[PDB]
Amino acid sequence: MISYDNYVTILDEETLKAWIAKLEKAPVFAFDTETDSLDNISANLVGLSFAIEPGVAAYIPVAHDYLDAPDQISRERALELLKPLLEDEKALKVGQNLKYDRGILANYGIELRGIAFDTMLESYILNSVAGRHDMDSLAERWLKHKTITFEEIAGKGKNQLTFNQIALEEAGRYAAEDADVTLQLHLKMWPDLQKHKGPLNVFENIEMPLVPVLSRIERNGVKIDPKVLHNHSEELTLRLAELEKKAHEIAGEEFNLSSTKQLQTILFEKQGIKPLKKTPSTSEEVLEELALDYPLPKVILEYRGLAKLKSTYTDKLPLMINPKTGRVHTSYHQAVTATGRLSSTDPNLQNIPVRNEEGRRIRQAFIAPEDYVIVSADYSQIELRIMAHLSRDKGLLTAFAEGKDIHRATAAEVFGLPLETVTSEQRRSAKAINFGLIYGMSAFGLARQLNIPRKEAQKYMDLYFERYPGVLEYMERTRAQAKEQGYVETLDGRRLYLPDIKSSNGARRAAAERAAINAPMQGTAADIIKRAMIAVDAWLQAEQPRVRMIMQVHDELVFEVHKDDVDAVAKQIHQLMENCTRLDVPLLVEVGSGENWDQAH
Ligand SMILES: [Zn+2]
Ligand SMILES: [Zn+2]
Ligand SMILES: [Zn+2]
Repeated sequence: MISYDNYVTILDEETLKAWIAKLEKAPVFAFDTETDSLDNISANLVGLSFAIEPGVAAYIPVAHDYLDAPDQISRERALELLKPLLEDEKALKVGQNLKYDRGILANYGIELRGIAFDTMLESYILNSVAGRHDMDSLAERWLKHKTITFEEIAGKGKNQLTFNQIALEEAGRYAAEDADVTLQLHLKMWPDLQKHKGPLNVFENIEMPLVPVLSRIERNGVKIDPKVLHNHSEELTLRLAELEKKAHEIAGEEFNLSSTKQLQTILFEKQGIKPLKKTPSTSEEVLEELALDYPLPKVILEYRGLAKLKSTYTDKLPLMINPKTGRVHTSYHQAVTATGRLSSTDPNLQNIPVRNEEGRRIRQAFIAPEDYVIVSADYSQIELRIMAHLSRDKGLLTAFAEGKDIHRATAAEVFGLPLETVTSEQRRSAKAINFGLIYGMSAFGLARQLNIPRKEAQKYMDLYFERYPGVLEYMERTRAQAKEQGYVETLDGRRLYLPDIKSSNGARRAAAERAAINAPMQGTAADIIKRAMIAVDAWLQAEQPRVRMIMQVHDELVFEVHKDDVDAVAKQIHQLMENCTRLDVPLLVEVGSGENWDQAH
C-alpha cells in the first residue's frame, strides 16, 4: 500500500523552511503540484509535493477547504517562501510532465526555472514506442510498483471530487508518492539515457528546453471567432439539406447516405459495378472514380465530408473557448508520436483539412486580436529537403539549390523533358512518387494514388531511381541498419525502435520496413521544428517584441504579431527558423500574414 506513515504532511512554516533548506543542497529534487482542475489557465493550486531522496518526500497542502479542513499554510505564504527556490535556474528539478507544473506556477507570477528532467520525456527518448509514458505506466515498468490512481482518491463520474475536497492525509499519499516515484524513475532512467550520445542530445537540447515553450504556447491560446463558426454551422445545415435533396432527385425515394446499405441498392442497381467504398480508404475510393462522370456518387462524397467537418470543428470549436481567457487552448502532446513530432488534441489542429475549401473556412475563424495580425511561418516541404540530404543526391539538392519546384524538376528528369514544359499530370505523377518514398510506399500503392495500372507505376519508380540513384541507396542502407541494430535515427540522434523488423510475419515486417525509411525524415523534421520553437521562443523571452506564438501544426508555426511590427518581426522569424536550427539540411521558410489563419496560410 502506502499509508500516512510514508510521507510527511507539512502544516507549519517552520517545517516547510526546514525542507526548503534541505532542498537547497539536494543535487536534484522531484517537485509536483496538485490543483482543483485539469484546465491549466483556470486551475487553482491546492498544494505542492517534494522528494529529496527515495522514500523521503512531503506534501504541503495550501488550499484544501472541505468542511473542517485543518489549518494549513496559506497558498500565498507557501509560494512566497518557495518562490526563490522555484525560480532558481541552479536548483535542478525533476518531474512527470513538468509542462503542466510550470504553467500552474505562472498563474501566480512565478517563473519555474531549472526545468532539468521530465521523467515523461526521459522515458520517451529512451524508447518512444516502449509503451505509455505516463507515471502510472512507468512506475509499473521500471519500479514494478503500482501507483495510487487519481480515481482511487477522487472517485469517478460526475460526483468525482476535486483535489481540494480530499482529506489532507489522502491527498498527501497521492501527491507525495508522485514526487517520490518521479525521483526513483529519474534515478533509473537518467543513467540509461547516457549509454548513447544520440538520445542524450535530443533529450537535453531538444526535448527539455521545449517543456516551457509548449506551456507558454498552450496558455497563450488562439483567438477564435465563434460568430463565424456559428454562421458556417447554419450554412452547413442548409447545404446538408440541399445535398440530400440532390441525392434523392437523382434517383427516387428517400434513403440514408450510408454505403453497404442504401447506396449499393441504387448506384450499381442503376449501372456500375457491385463493390462498395470504405470511409483501405485512401487506396481505393470507388465513389470518387465514378465522380469523374457519374453525378450521384459525387454528391454523397461531398456530403459525408461536410457532415464530419461540421460536428468535428464547427460545433465543437466554439465550446472550447475558455471563459477566463476567451481563447481556445489546445493540448500539445510531447511524448506521443513514434517519430517525435508533436501531436495535438482539443482541438486536433492537424485534422483541419488543408487542400479543401471548407477547411479554409475553419481557418478563417482563427483570428488576430485588434491591431495584430496572424503570421504563418512554414518549412516548405522540409521532409523532401531532408530526403535530398540523407540520400546525398546532387539532382535533388541542386533542384532546391536553385529554387526550382522539385516536383517539376523530378518529372523533368523522370519523364525526360524541359522543365518549362512539364504538364500538370506529370508534375502530379512525380509528386506521388516523391511523397511515396518518404512513407516507403509500394509501387502498387503508388499505382492506387495515381490511378495508373500496376507495373506502369513500377516503370516510373525505376526511372526515378536511375535518375536519382542516391535515393535507392538511402532506402536500402536504412533497411539494412534497421535490421542490424533494431532501430533507425534522425540527424540529431533521435531513435525509432523497430521490433518487427525481423518479425517473421509478412505485413507486420513490411510495416517495420516502411517505418524505417520514414522515421529518419519525419523525425528530423520534428527535431528541426522543435529546435525552431526553442530558438524563436528564446528571442521572444529575451527581446519581448509584440508577438505571441500561438500554434504549431504540421511543418508550420503560427503567431499573432502587432500590425506595425510585421516586417521586422517577419524577417526575424524567418532568420531564426532557416538559420538557428540544422545548417546541413537546405531549409526554406515561407512567411505569410493576414487577418486570420487562412489569410496568412
Ligand atoms: Zn503533476
Ligand atoms: Zn501529483
Ligand atoms: Zn518502428
